[PDB]
Amino acid sequence: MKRTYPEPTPIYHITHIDNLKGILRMGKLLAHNQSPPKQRSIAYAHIQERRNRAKVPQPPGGVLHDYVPFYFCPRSPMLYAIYSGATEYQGGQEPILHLVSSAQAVHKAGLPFVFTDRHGVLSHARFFRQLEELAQLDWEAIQASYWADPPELREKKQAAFLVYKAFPWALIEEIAVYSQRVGEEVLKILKQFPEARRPRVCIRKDWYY
DNA sequence: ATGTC
Ligand SMILES: NC(=O)c1cccnc1
Repeated sequence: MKRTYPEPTPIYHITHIDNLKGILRMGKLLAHNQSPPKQRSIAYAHIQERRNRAKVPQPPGGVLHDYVPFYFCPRSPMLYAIYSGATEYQGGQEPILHLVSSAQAVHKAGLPFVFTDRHGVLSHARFFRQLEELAQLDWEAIQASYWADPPELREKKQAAFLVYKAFPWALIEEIAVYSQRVGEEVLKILKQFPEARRPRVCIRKDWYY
C-alpha cells in the first residue's frame, strides 16, 4: 500500500551557510526575483533561466522565481549535483544547510503558497493550492534514496512547495547540517541576531550523500 | 548507483 504524507508535512530549503547572515538580516528567505543579498549561488544557471520565465498557473500567479522554493524531502537530487561538484559552485555539500518548516505552518500563517507534483520547470507539472491535494503527490518517489530512474520517479521526487515573495525566518523549526563544524558556525551566526528565533541545529548525515 | 533538465 502506497505511503501517505506525515502531518505536520515537513518542507526543506537548502542554502549555503554563507547566505545565513543575509537571511537573518532580512528576517526572511526572499524569492529570486526579490533580489536576496545572497553570497553563494548553488544553482544551475541554465535551469535558473527556465524558472525565470516559467508561469505559475494558480493564484497569486507570476513565475517560479517569484516564490521561495522548498522540497518535501531532504537529500534532494539538486544536493547530489552540488555534492558531485557538477555545479559552478565547487564547495561541495558540507556547507549546505537544510532549513526545515511545514506546509501546515505556512497555511496557519496565512501566507500565499502553491505546490507541484513534480519538478516545477516541467510543462506537465500539476499545480495546487489546497493542502488536501498533498494526496496527489507520490510519497514513495519523494522518500526514495535511489531516484536516478525510472523517469516518473525522478520527476515526482522533486515536487515543490512554493511560498510567494518571502518566507519569515520565525517559521523555521530546524537547521540540519552535515558536520559538527558547520553546526557550530550556524550557532555563532544565530547568536549575532539575538532577537531572531534560534531553531534547533541537528547533525543529520543521512540527509547528505 | 543517482552528476535538478
Ligand atoms: N533551494 C531549494 O531548496 C529548492 C527547493 C525546491 C526547488 N528548487 C530549489
